[PDB]
Amino acid sequence: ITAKPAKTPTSPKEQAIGLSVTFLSFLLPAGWVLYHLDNYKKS
Amino acid sequence: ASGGGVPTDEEQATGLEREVMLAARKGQDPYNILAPKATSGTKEDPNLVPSITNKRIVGCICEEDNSTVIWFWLHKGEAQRCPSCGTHYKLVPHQLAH
Amino acid sequence: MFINRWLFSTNHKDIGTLYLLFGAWAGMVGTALSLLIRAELGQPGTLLGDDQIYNVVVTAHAFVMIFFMVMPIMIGGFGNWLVPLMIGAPDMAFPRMNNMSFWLLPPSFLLLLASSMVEAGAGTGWTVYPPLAGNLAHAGASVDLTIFSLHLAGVSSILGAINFITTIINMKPPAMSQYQTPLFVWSVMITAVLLLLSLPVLAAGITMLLTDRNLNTTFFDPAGGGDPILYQHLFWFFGHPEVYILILPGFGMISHIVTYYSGKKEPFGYMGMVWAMMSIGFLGFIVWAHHMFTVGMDVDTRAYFTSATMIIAIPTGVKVFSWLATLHGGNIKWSPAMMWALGFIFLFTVGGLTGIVLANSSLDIVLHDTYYVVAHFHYVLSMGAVFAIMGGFVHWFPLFSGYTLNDTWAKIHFAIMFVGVNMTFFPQHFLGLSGMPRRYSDYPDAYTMWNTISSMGSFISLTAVMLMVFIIWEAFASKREVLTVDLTTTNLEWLNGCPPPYHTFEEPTYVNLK
Amino acid sequence: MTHQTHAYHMVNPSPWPLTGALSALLMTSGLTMWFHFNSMTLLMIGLTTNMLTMYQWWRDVIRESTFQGHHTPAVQKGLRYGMILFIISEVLFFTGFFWAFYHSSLAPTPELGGCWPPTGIHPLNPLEVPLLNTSVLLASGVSITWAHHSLMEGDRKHMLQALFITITLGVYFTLLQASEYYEAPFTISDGVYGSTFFVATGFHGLHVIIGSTFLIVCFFRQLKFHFTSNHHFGFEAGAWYWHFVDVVWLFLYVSIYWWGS
Amino acid sequence: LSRFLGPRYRELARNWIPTASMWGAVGAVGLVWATDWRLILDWVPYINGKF
Amino acid sequence: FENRVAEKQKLFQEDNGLPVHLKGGATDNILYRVTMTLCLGGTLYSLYCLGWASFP
Amino acid sequence: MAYPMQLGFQDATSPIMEELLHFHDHTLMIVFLISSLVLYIISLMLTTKLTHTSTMDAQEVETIWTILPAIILILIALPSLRILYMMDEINNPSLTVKTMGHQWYWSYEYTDYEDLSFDSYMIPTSELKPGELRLLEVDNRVVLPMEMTIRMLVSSEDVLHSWAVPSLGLKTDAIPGRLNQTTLMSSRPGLYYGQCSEICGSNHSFMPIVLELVPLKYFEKWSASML
Amino acid sequence: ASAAKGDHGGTGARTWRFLTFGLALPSVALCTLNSWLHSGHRERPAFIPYHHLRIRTKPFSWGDGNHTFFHNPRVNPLPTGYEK
Amino acid sequence: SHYEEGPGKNIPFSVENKWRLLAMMTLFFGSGFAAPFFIVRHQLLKK
Amino acid sequence: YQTAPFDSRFPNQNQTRNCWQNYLDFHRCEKAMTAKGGDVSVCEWYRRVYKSLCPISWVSTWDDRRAEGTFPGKI
Ligand code: HEA
Ligand code: HEA
Ligand SMILES: [Cu+2]
Ligand SMILES: [Cu+2]
Ligand SMILES: [Cu+2]
Ligand SMILES: [Mg+2]
Ligand SMILES: [Zn+2]
Repeated sequence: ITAKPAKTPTSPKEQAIGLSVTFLSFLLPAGWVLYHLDNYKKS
Repeated sequence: ASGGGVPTDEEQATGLEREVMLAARKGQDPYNILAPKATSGTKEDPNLVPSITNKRIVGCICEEDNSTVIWFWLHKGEAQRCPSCGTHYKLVPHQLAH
Repeated sequence: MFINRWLFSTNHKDIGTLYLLFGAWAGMVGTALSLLIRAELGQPGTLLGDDQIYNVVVTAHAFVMIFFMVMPIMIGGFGNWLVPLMIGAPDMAFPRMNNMSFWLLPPSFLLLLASSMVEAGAGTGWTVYPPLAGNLAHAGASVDLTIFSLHLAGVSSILGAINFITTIINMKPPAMSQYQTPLFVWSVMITAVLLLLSLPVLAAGITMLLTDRNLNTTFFDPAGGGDPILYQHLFWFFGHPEVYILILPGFGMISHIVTYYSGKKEPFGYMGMVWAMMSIGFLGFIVWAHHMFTVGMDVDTRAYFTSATMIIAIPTGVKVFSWLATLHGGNIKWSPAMMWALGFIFLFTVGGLTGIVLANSSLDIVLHDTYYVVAHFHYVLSMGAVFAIMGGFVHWFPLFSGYTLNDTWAKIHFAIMFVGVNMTFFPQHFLGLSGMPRRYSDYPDAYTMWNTISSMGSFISLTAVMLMVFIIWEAFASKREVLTVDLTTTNLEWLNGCPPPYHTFEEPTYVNLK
Repeated sequence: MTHQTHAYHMVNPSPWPLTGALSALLMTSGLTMWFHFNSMTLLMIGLTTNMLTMYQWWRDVIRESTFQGHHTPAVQKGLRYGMILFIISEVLFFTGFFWAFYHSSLAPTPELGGCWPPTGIHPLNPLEVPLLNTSVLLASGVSITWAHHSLMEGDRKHMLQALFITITLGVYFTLLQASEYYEAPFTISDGVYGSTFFVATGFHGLHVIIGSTFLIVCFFRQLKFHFTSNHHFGFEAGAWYWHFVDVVWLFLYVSIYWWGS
Repeated sequence: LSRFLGPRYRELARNWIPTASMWGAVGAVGLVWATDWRLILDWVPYINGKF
Repeated sequence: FENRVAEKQKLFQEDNGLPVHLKGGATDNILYRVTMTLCLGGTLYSLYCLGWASFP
Repeated sequence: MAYPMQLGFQDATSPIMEELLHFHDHTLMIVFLISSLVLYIISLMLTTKLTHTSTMDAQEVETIWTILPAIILILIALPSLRILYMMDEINNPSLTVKTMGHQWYWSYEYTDYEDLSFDSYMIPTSELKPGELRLLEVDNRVVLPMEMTIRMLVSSEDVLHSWAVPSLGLKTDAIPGRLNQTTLMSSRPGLYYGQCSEICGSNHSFMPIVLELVPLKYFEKWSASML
Repeated sequence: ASAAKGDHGGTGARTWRFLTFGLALPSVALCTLNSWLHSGHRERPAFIPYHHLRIRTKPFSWGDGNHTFFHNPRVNPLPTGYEK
Repeated sequence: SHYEEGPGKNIPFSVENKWRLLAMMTLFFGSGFAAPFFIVRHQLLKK
Repeated sequence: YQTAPFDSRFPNQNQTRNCWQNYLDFHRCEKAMTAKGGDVSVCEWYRRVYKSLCPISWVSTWDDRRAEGTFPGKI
């Protein structure tokens, strides 16, 4: 399987950004809700 | 019993249905409903692959009981051969198309 | 335009894409739910609360992964995308109906989401057995919504089963026999038949459950002369075929992947392979009761079901050994997909071997309803069905998209997930032999070590499914277009380039009648 | 390319699948409202959009086949398979209900009186109306066959006459069955006997109505000369469905009405 | 009396049905409007001459 | 009776670039919009009911 | 009961549970054989530069790999079935106890002679006396005579429950309206713990089982002081 | 209880139309008469509050929530007893 | 068929700007993963 | 008497009928010895068995059913 070089290459910085963002979008919301569990369990 | 009154295909069939109906009675098969019968496949007696363009995918069942069909594009031009068994195939313009 | 293309489709490729999108998203929800499960069990005590909120979570986990991730992806996604391409068909037999199959899914998913919001949700287990699922122990709209979600999902799957069988049987080139179609196509044609015959019995069962709790019937209520066990028979009659319906398309993709990366033309023992799936599909219909060993049935019948269940190992064995034989003289290419294929072959073997153990009613008495059975099915599902999905996804992504994935990243992703799933489910064999029951939000102090290790592994898996999302982004961000593909002589799906045009096989395919 | 050279049908984008999917949502959640928050407005809307969808989806199919001629031989062979397969899934749907019945009647729980029919239940007499319903359904089996044969022989009037007789027998059964329900000395709520009886014979009842509106549709398509002596799948299907329906009644009769009572 | 029967007559009645059926609806609703018929006036959101 | 399938075949085979579910006129169009409207509204109404029932 | 960092089964308190341990060892020995065989073949296949991508004849080897698994399955099936019948065997019990699952507690009934019946509830982790097991201690243990064939009859008065005691190799679902039978036979005195093995609602994890086995003499005096 | 009978080897529409009016319909007439003759109106069954009958675990979604759908007061008692 | 063809055109979402895409993928998979968390929260805040 | 012995007609994991049968049997015998006198002979065996095997709640409810005359079994 061969392919042409990237029409719009993603430099390391660009990757580091997309990787960080991808992580945060998963970890934040869950972290928040989980962080306040006790408050919910106590109303 | 007795009587009549219902239309017939010959008289009420339309669209593509009618086209294959007529085409079929003339003995021709423009909409590939039948399985094409093989020739000797030699350089001089190639299998003639009709086409409505300038390339058509040919599938070659090399040996009768084979479970693997060998696939490839047949282009307009000189006869070409199945990669696994030679067997010549030559493109040809597709006549009836309505 | 967008509407006409995406909401009013009649294109096997676009409907198939719509599925993969639905399945991936549902896959996120199911992953989140699996994490709450291990979050709750990762330290002695209660994090969420009582077995109700906990079991509501366990139930949604099962429904989401089974009905909304695995089935949509394998059958609707790969099924619709690849089948027509592999047999040279312009599309499917019923393009419109095919679309309804897809659109029935989002609503079905809504009903399931709705069920866990109203009241206290459905903490019944994915088996939604009565009396717990009844209008007394589970009053309210929840279970009813769970039932309706299942009705739609079932209508969706048997409508599609009808489409695949018709297409696969009726739309191949005139000179091509059934013994000339590829294993994947056979794999979905057989899965389609299992769905057609098992799904209706489920709908018969849950409709009876629905009337029992809204129309005063007593199908499963002793008071009126009913029998809670009757539901078990009906459910499980579908319930078993259902798991084969879940692994069969995976068997097919594996056959394709192993053969391709071994540089072989065809898989070893093609007709043995067809025989194997057919046997598996059939025996799969006469063994339901192995899920009811501790229910109080006759020793004799209990003996029948352990034997009947065991003979399934033979055909499954010819498949495992055939894939090995396929690798034999091959020119192996250590691509991501091949890595997923090898993992599957081993892990699935272990998980199915572990299922032969449970096949024994005597031993199952002490193994039933414990974490041993949780280990069995996660091996065959988390590292069986799922590994096939990943191998197939990374292998065909270029065909579907036209762009390529970063292989190194793709390999990193395998490494992480391979560690994660094993660490998660391996310990669970012990917890089960040692007695830890299923569906508990907390456990006796002794089970603390393994449950801890287990929960840690689930976090590594989390890391892997996060990375994958990125891996897909990068592929689409860089845009390396596909140029050349190997072995197309024997792999039709690739002959029209990546991605194949909206309309493929406009002018048929020429196949000689020798 | 551009112009196709295969005998298949590439159906135009239709909004109907979306519309029917939305319909299913509305009817299911609507039933949930009726059952719980005592409301039918939602259930009403769903039933509505649903009929709308079926009417249109099937109207188009007629357009594409009769008016546009897309139903070539290959396309038809596929429709035959589809119908067979569908009828099959149905056969297995009813199988859940006979399983239920036999399960209960073959091993009667003590709360029933340890017998079958449970003490307190006064079963209907198979030799009365059940026997009538049986003969009615069976006769429509012979008359729908006569219809089919007239059609193939191009006998317009007779096909119409037979299709009409067939339809009225189907209606006659519906009414007769309706009265039986009303006069029955037991109800859905009368334990497992009533459950088992009313949902099996009930679902079948729904099927006779579904099969009758289908034959009605066929009737009108014929009045409008849609069918040719050789291409009338719409009728073949209507006919196959109608037979599935007699057969299910034969099992109901023998199992529930005769054996289990 | 048999003359009423006929191939055109079937088509003819088929044709005349909309015009005469429309009259019946018009005649019926209008007659309700003329006798000021009760129970349907229950069903009208606007024209309730009753308090 | 009639027999004018020939008139309809022509009407529906007419190359007006219209999709079959609209190829037949203006009523096709109103039916379509009515159906579409009821479905979307209904769907909206259903979401409201669920939001409403989610709460104690 | 189960101890920290346990790998296999809890120690057998009764003879069929012993019988099971041995059968499991047998079965496990085989899964180790096959699962290691497959892994070896796999690594073997992937470790050579030599190729043979042309066609290979199947069927021939196909018999070996179809007849072998068939023989192995008999080797497991036989022992399995024997133990299976051995469990549902013709024995004559000298006592009959009944247990009734309830939403979040079990109740026992010894009624051969007198109508003795009590409720067995889990001791809240808060009111446990030092040395007591966190989610396993019940307030009223089900006392029974060691070295004797007892007949247990399991049922429920509500949803489904499952009465299990691993050390004795027992597990029987509790289905309302049904009387499931099982033979208990400990060959040694002590305290034997078990838990509800069926999802039954909010406190499914908090409704344990504790068997206390003493000699007949002490059993009967206990029974009387119980009413 | 039969075995079969008069063979007419050639079956066309005339044969099926013959069976329709010469067999099918006449049977529907006989049975109709039979059922019209055996029209014995059974006196409403004695009421006894059996617990396995007149089940009610959730009021029906209609009326007073205690009346089954095709409720016939003459032959169907409420849980409490006959209607009136 | 006015349906465009080729890489990046056979999908229901735009792949022309990698960062707009980043946002979309983030909301898509993100909202899917967060849903269970907020449902549990919702159930914990009822009475 | 120790406890109800093994019963060949009830050889499997399910004893529901075992409990049921003996409960009937006893009450059927009882009614007869009553309406016959025959020196008011008594069928204790059946009661010993049914009391051992039948959970209390079943016996209770059945007795009540027999009281109000809504007992479904034929005695
Ligand atoms: C795709 C998923 C999948 C697959 C394929 C299977 C496959 C099998 N499973 Fe299943 N199983 C589950 C998923 C799956 N299962 C799930 C979801 C549950 C739990 C549901 C619930 O109750 O909630 C479950 C539960 C379950 C039970 C009941 C446990 C209980 O008490 O609750 C049983 C018992 O018979 C069982 C057995 C088996 C067997 C015999 C196979 C066989 O197919 C295995 C075949 C494979 C091999 C045998 C290995 C390969 C072959 C060889 C190498 C040949 C040589 C080997 C030998 C001679 C042994 N499974
Ligand atoms: C498809 C089946 C499936 C899968 C894959 C999994 C995956 C996971 N499940 Fe499982 N689980 C079930 C189905 C599944 N599960 C079922 C049926 C039950 C029974 C419920 C009951 O008892 O009623 C159960 C029960 C269950 C339990 C037992 C709870 C109890 O009984 O008390 C636990 C606990 O650890 C658990 C955990 C997990 C974990 C940690 C994962 C992790 O391995 C998850 C890892 C994440 C993934 C593998 C998903 C990533 C894949 C994708 C997102 C696809 C992406 C899309 C594209 C590439 C296009 N599950
Ligand atoms: Cu199974
Ligand atoms: Cu319990
Ligand atoms: Cu429990
Ligand atoms: Mg269980
Ligand atoms: Zn060749």
